[PDB]
Amino acid sequence: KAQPTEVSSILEERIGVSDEANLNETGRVLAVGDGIARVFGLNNIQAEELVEFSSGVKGMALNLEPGQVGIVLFGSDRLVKEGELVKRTGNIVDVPVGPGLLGRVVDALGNPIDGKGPIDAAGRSRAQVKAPGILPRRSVHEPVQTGLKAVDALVPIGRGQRELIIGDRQTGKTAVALDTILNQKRWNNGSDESKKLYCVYVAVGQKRSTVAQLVQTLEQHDAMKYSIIVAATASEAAPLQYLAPFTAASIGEWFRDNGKHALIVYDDLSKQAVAYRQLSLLLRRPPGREAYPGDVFYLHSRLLERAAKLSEKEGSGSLTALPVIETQGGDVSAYIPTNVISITDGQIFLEAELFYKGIRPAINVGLSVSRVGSAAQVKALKQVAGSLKLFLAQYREVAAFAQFGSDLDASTKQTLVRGERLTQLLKQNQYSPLATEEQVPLIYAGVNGHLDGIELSRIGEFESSFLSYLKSNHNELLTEIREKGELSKELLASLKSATESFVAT
Amino acid sequence: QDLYLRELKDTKLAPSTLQDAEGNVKPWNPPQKPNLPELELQGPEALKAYTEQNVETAHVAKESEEGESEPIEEDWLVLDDAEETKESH
Amino acid sequence: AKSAANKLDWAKVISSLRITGSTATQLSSFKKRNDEARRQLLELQSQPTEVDFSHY
Amino acid sequence: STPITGKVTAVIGAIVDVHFEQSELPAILNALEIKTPQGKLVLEVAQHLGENTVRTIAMDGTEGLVRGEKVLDTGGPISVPVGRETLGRIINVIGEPIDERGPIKSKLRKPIHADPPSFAEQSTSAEILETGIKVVDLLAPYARGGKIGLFGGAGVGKTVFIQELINNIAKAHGGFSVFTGVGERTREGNDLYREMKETGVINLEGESKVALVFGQMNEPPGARARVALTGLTIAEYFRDEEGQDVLLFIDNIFRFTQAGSEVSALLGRIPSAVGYQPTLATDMGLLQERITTTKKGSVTSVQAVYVPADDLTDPAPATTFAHLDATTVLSRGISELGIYPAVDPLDSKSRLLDAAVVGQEHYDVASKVQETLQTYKSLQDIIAILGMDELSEQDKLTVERARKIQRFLSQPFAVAEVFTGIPGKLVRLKDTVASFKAVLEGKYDNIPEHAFYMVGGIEDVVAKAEKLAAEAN
Amino acid sequence: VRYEASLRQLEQRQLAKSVISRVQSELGNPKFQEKVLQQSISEIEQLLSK
Ligand SMILES: Nc1ncnc2c1ncn2[C@@H]1O[C@H](COP(=O)(O)OP(=O)(O)OP(=O)(O)O)[C@@H](O)[C@H]1O
Repeated sequence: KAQPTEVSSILEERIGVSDEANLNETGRVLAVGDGIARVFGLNNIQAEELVEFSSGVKGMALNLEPGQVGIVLFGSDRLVKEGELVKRTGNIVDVPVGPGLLGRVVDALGNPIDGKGPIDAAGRSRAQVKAPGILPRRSVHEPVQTGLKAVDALVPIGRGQRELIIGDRQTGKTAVALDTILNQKRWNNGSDESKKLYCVYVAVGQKRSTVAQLVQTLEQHDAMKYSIIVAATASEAAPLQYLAPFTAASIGEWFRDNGKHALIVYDDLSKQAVAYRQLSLLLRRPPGREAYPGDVFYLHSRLLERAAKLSEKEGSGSLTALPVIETQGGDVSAYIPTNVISITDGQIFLEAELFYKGIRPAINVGLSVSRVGSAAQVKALKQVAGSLKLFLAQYREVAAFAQFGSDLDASTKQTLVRGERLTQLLKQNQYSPLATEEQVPLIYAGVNGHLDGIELSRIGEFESSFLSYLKSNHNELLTEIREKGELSKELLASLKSATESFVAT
Repeated sequence: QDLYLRELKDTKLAPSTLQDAEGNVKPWNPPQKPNLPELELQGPEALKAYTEQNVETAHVAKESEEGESEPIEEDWLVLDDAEETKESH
Repeated sequence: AKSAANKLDWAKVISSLRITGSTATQLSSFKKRNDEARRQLLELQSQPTEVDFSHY
Repeated sequence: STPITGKVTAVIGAIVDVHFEQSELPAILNALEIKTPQGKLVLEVAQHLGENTVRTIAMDGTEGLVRGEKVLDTGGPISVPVGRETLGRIINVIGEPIDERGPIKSKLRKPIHADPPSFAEQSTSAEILETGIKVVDLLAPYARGGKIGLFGGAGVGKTVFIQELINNIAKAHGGFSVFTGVGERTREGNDLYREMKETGVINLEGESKVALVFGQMNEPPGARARVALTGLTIAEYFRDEEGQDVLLFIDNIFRFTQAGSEVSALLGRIPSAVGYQPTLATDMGLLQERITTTKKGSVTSVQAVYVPADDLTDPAPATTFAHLDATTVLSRGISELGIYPAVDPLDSKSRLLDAAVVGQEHYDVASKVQETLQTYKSLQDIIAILGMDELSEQDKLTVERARKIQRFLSQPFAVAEVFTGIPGKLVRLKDTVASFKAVLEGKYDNIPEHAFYMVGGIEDVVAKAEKLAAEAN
Repeated sequence: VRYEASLRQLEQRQLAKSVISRVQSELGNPKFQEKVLQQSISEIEQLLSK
């Protein structure tokens, strides 16, 4: 209505700034080609200072020289014209942080693209913040319940444990962190903030239609009330795609330094490396391996180091990071991923053939591992999955061994049958997260060989059948697993009886 | 600031004949009144279904019954077939 | 309180081992589990069935 | 009114440098004219080198040029004519008609470097573009406003396939087609244009249903890195003015990638990986995100992809595959079996082959079809080796079913009516779902395999069954 | 509520083409002449602040 004209006219009153508009920055643009611009003047400019051109496009002054300063653009060069007037902000590049960012969808600069008006920001924060030192940290001791079966079973995640999701094109990578965010609805509907866990998804270099459908889907399952989307789509400039994950990392630091717990998801760092080498080659800087500048390790390094678990002295904040790396044909020896593997605290490899067999999630257990996840696994899951990874590696040993058609003893054929049941067990449809109380009895049935008499095709209906069985009947045991997160011997035997009851069908 | 003031007064006033005083809209040749408050006042119910979805159909549940209250000619056949199944048991 | 009924049901399953070929008694347990699972998801799915006059 | 006269200072191949007078500098990406004796020569401001002097790239041949000539600036970017006048005209990248049917008397002209639509303007759920072809609408369904990677070399009726697509969109949705030959062989472009006249999608007097833009191979890379944007802007007009679903057909995206890499090479930029341009992701994203589904309508883009030296870790197909929502493979082996179209059922895949997208029924039908044909293809070894002896009644049923589908995938073409005489059928989606479902249930196992070759639908199944029964009697 | 937000956005885009109408109203004025004195007194106010 006219209330937008009211708000815009109050902003016209601010437009008061003209009465104190004596900028000590303005200088002419010498040249501006190939995503860069040399500007004369600006003799009190700062290093990595945000400036704004006369055509409204902002920029970061990245390299300072006696004579000129090279400023990168934050958009197309079609708007910037030679010889114009370049006002400096007066600031190193900062972004809005605050709670009102939840639900909104912004650019790399916090300017919202959802069309939902301005941003209720609680402050501005620099992009290239130092990562915290070794002393205000703590080893992770709190779980991140992703809701997926084999993820929460085999590779548990601590609050702040930097875990890589690596895979290939169209291999179910995005759906993993997506359903993790959807699992976080359990406690974001709750009330304890230390149980709560806030979600920031960083879509860079991707299709705007894809991001729109993702935001749509997060509104359908109502994850949006705790979600923050950072869009750096492929139409936009390479420095925006370079810059945006640092900004979202600053947002995660805003949540972490408030004592709260937060989750950031990078998707993908691969295109960020493409944008960064696009920058560096347009900086005329020499490349190294696979035409990348040698600091690209330092790039994703200095990005991902700003994510850990704060100690109690800092208020016990945490920030967990989920990077995504698209590789080329299952290669794990390209220069870009081998850098990331040297940074993150573990790997979640998605084999293309397993999803080609429709096994979704397509987890290669033999490659995927976490380093310190076992310290923060759910204690019941830590009780019930000790033999599980051993048995699955055992079944993997006889997986390639059984292809020759040779008959075997009852031990290895037993492991073959039970590992087939466990393999067909851990499939899980999209948008179907599972609580820990739900994940425990499937593991307890899978360990104790009860699935062996069941048909291999019958396992999928058996899962939902036994779950609805327990939710109908042994709902008290579900509450016990919820409250304790730890199975006593009495809970163990009651669980055994409750299983073997429905195992009789 | 006569820049500011005259720009903002034209900014308020030239739509003020569109919103404050209902004088339609001098520059627009199509009218503004028979679009949103008249034609598309039924807009979301031209975007949804009228008279079943938006009237919402407070509908009585179709009453299903028990097995027609006949427990003779079927229970004794159940007992005879249960003799048969126990001869199979 | 239905857990005692289903405990009695599995007691009747391990005693229905004595009568193999129950045509519809196990199907009766199937139907009661079916609509019990239906009603529990129906009541958990149910909101306070109203339009929020204050906010919404 | 204000002639911004520039002076030529440096001509290096396709690279032109112009010194202007003071405070007259055009922005980047603007058309510049030079009145040659042979017509006009077009330039495109790409690099402000300072000193009132900019660097453009050519749009045609740069022979015989004297440095210091008058350079005329157009101010804006390349205006290209849009509208009903553009249908059935052969247009260069400049915007000029080259079919020699006189000037295009279009009312509007649009700049080619428009921005992509905003994130707020994105339609938040991709429905299925109903094409009309059974196999496409069955196996790899197209997003309304999506990206389609067509594979396969020539000689497989790929042009016949895409003309059948043109007619099926014209009959079904009424939206139009814009074809764009980037680096198209000029002889083959001529044969294409002559065929499109002959198959009736171009009517020289009546309503041609399609607009053509042919950036030929003999044009400098500055042309061929903009022919795609020309066809893009033309399609964007018919979307955003007429509110339609308009189909942009592009060949080749890989020659476009070559053009962009050569443009970045001639501008003295350091080359990146594989010899491609360093701006490769951005040069792609400026093409892709201007192709979307608005609330006004959509532009659905089908574009051929040459796989370079049969490699998929090559960054140009690895970049293109980061945008293609659906693939379509014109194999030789399907055309080898006399099947029109030549679609491989197994490889042509979509990211929208999902039960929450096409409904559960269409998903389950396509699931059973892919499973049946996969088992059939696995059996095709021992079918030729051992015969139907090893087939159980589980197996020879499915073998017969997959034969019936494999004949039943074949569809008559409205463009192969001067070729085969059999008229094509705009086969609807809901007919196709139920037809393949009734084949998947086995309700026509009595019907012979031959009664399925080049048929429209299940009504045509029953009709051809009765006709072949009468001809056998 | 969906149509309410839709109507707000349609109101906003019709006021955007009304902003075009306001600019065309502002273009033909001797505010072009008078506003020079605006800048005059203004720059007096800014430079007399220091
Ligand atoms: N558990 C699942 N249930 C249903 N579908 C799944 C599941 N896991 C993966 N998929 C399918 O995998 C496809 C790819 O999803 P996703 O985008 O996560 O893969 P990706 O490798 O991240 O692709 P990209 O990197 O291009 O985003 C989707 O079409 C989705 O339907």
